[PDB]
Amino acid sequence: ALNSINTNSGALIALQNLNSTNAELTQVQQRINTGKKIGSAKDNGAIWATAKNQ
Amino acid sequence: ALNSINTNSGALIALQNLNSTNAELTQVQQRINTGKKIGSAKDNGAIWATAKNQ
Repeated sequence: ALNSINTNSGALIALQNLNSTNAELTQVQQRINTGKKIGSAKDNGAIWATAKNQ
Repeated sequence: ALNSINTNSGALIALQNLNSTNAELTQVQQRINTGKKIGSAKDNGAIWATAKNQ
């Protein structure tokens, strides 16, 4: 509703945006820790496989 | 009658109108308490059932 006490749709959207920021922060921490932008097959499978074979 | 001591038709109508106001007040109290305009199947069965399934 517009003046609801049971549902806070604005808080749900704010939670989604905070989760997006936290996921970006986790990615940057992995890059700082490994020194790699592609550190596993999850980052980019084709380039990861090429680098492994090379 | 017009000047009767046994029957007060005006008091009967006034009682009916007071009962109408009391029923409206009970409905508003339920909305304030639950935070819901449709809080049970008695308020609106189709919309209540849709909201339950969703």
